[PDB]
Amino acid sequence: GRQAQISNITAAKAVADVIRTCLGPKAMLKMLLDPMGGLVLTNDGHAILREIDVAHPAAKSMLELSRTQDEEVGDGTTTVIILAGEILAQCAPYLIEKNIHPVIIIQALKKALTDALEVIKQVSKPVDVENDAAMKKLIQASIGTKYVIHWSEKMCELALDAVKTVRKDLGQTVEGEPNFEIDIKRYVRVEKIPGGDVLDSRVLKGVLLNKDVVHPKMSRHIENPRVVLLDCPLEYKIEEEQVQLMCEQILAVRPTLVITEKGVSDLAQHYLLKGGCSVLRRVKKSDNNRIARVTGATIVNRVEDLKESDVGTNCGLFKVEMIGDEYFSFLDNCKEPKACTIMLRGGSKDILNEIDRNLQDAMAVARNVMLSPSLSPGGGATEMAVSVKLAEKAKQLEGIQQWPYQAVADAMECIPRTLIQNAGGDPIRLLSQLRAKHAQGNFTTGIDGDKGKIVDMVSYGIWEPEVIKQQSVKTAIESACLLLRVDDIVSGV
Amino acid sequence: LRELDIVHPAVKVLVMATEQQKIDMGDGTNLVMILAGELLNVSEKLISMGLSAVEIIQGYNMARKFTLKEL
Amino acid sequence: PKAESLRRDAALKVNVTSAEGLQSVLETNLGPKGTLKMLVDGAGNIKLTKDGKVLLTEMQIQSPTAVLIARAAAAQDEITGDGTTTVVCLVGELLRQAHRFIQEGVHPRIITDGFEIARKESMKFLDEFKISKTNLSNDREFLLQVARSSLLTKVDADLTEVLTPIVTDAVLSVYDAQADNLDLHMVEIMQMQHLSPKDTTFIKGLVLDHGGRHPDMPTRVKNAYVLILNVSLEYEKTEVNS
Amino acid sequence: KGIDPMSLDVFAKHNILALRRAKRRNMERLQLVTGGEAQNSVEDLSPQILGFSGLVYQETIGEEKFTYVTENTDPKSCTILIKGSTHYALAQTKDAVRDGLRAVANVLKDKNIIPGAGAFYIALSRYLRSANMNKLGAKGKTKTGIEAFAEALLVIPKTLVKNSGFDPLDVLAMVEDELDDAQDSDETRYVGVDLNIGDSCDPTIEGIWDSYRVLRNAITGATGIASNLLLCDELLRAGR
Amino acid sequence: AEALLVIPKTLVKNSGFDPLDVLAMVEDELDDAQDSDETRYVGVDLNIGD
Repeated sequence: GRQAQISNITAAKAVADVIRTCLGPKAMLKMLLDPMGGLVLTNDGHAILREIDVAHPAAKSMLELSRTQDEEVGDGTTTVIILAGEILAQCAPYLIEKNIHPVIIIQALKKALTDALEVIKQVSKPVDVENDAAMKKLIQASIGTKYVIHWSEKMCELALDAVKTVRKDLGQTVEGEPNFEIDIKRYVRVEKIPGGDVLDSRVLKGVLLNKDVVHPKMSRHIENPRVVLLDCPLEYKIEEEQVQLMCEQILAVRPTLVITEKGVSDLAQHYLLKGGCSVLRRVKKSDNNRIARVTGATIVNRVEDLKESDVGTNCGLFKVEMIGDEYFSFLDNCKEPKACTIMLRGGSKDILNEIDRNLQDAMAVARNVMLSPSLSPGGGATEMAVSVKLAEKAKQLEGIQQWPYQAVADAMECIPRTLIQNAGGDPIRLLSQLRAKHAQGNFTTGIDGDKGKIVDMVSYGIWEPEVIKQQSVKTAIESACLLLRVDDIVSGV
Repeated sequence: LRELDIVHPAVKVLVMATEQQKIDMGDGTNLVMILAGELLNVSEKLISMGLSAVEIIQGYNMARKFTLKEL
Repeated sequence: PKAESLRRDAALKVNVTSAEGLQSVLETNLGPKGTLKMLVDGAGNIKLTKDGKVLLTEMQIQSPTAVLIARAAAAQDEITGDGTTTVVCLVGELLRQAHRFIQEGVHPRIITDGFEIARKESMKFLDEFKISKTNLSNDREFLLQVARSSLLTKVDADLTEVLTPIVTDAVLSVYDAQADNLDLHMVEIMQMQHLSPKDTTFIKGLVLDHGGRHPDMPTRVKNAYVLILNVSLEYEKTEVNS
Repeated sequence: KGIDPMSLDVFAKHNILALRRAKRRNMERLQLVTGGEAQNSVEDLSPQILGFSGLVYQETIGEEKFTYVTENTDPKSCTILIKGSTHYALAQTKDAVRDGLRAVANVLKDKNIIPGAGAFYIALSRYLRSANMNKLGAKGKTKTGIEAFAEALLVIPKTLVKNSGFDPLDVLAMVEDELDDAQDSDETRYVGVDLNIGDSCDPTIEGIWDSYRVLRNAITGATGIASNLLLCDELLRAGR
Repeated sequence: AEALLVIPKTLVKNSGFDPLDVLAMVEDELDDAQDSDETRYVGVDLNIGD
């Protein structure tokens, strides 16, 4: 009956009850009491939600939707739940007392979501994606209040070089146009390298391997080594000739470098020693796909089927010089092989482990500006500016959907009210004056976190990309409507 | 005291002080336990009177040095 | 229905009271004139100490409030190595004055922001108030008064006069005066329950547990040569009993 | 290693002190104190291997016996012998010695020293109160919470006199009266609480001093701990 | 002295305005009036809040 619809709103309010004060850079710290006697003092919103034990089944749905948004973007996780949670609060008397059909409310949120995205596109401002100084104040949102605040000047050069290298316009109307066509997963994958310095860290383009030379006496300088990839290693599949026969098939082109995926026996090391080629074993399978793209040697299973089309061109240096008490290998060159490898150097492993997660979240926000070449005002300015446009479009609808459409404007003002509750001022006094400043102020009036007095954002210059604001309101409607789709809950296998 | 099971640890302090008399000098164990028990009775009136136990402990250190010099 | 956004500042009011309960435990335990409390949990071993870190590790506290205070004593001991009780007294008392401002409407973030402003301003007065001490070796007379500060706290002040020359001469003897560094692990600690604590003395060398027992050994040997001998001077037998 | 009964009569005629059952960790430090290198074979023994030591005498106790390597020219080592009658006397003394070594350790590392007995807390609480009132450069609402921080620093001098039964308000007014005369003159005079007499005292003459590194991290450390306690609005019970 | 400041805080509390902001504006205004060498009386306005 109607009891299950009430429990859906109550479960959504209980999940958002914890993150009420967790929204914004001023979010405070929470204490989670574990049954084993442990506590978690971290203020991270999405990190606490995974340890929260919930009863009502709709609470688990909010955890799965927050996990998906956490992987795509680093921030805005608690923004979606609070925005979607306040919609059910304003629509609670409309669904019960007013006896409004739930699909009408769901259909009204679908039409309001389309009008909300149009307002976001109007309030957006153009931004230069090629400006290196403009990206400093943007990515800084994921930089400041962290250990990387001192090296932030050097961290900006590491993120911009990785995104601009793997992006391809390829604009046309034939097959469809990806904007900059960025791939974070395969190309931007970062491998931590111990030792070195953070200031001298540079962006390498190629494949890097930490394995050393497997032979005691070998030339440490090779002019142009040619990468040769193979699947089956060198070993017994006569036993001495079988290993030599597999080597003669590779030596047909007389390569100066040999790279083996698996280990290499000592019998094959003596045959390849006279050929003037280095032997490299212990190569992972996942990295074999990236080596073929930075080299061009065709991956072949059987050695006898190895093609002669392989080339060792675009190889920067063979230098094996020891760095950090470990022999490295640098394949980086002066050209872009449709990929890059970010080498993070530092003074310890604990520093590199913190820069790892921080750099991945910094580049995720960096792509957010690259995908959508527009910025939206932060600090509750975007959430309040949309609510102003909702009151004007509500008068021209002239239908039954007008009542649930006006309830959206009340939920849009909860995000800027959240920052005021953490500011310490009067929420009613500030929201009344802030709403009137957007009409004649061209939505340039935001909220200052440090001070707490309402001021314009033209001075401080606080801006956030549009794709975060678009995915925040798009997921919130999908999360709020999904909770209204289930009107009954049953138990049992 | 070795055959008796002491529960409250406050009594164990007097039992451990009694064993010190038996190990070294071997005599006077009755003088140590009885005298230490009376010092708490005369100090009960000082605590109830409002005198802090800090000056009570400091007073015994001054009275102990005056007694050892007269022996 | 019933859109509320209810009135908070429940909870912590009890945690502030829970902080006052833990504060009173370490309140009388601070200072040389304080009281010495006995804490024995399950080990049947009587132990009396005023150290704030030791008191918290010997008790199992289910209240989550004292858990963070317990972690503060571990950070000060591994770095500063002192002031374990003083920090606890400052955290509990600060919550008392900050709790009265809760009913007034003072926001807790500004309370935290007001502490960072006072902390930065305290560093300016801290640089002028501090006094630099010279590295000269004539400060041994001045080190006697400094060493008594930590000693008078944990004892009845009668033992401090005995341990005053021991603690002072312990650091200067092992460590010659240079840049170098200091290591407290090189100083051995021997525990003996026989003699009284008033008769203790300082040991410049090293002491061992099991010594040789022979009736004709001399009592005192002056200017003796020490020679390490690794060979067995006792008869040996086959691995199998024979 | 052990000693056979045959060598007992041999070492007695030459008055050679013999030892057995030596700790392995203790013998590693004997090379630094004595100077002699460990000799694995007597056939390779050299006359320069013999070290130098002072008077060596063994205490006579039925249960155990001790050996004193003490009185050396350059021992470069020390040993703190803890004695006590009871079990709790050994734990209390061990805690007082380890607390004293770490307090003196900060004197050689850090050349800065601060006087104790509440001299720093009273002077800091009075300075921070009159500093913001003259400048007025922070905020009107922020200075409300700053007053709570200044009043929280005066609990230490009030706690020292509370255990002894002294009036914390009486000793507080006596210190403030002496600080008013020091602000008029251009000289520098430190005031502190004397627990024995009950009046004020000069911490330089009395000799009460506290480490700089300990007190520097005490204010900053207690700031973050006391702040995080007020940042949690709701106790979160989950996981089961 | 602190017991006499509850009356201006009680009047503003019923109006809804923050009693902490009105307390700071009055104390800051009285300090500037002494240095200006004049006599200006200050009071709590419940409607506006200043």
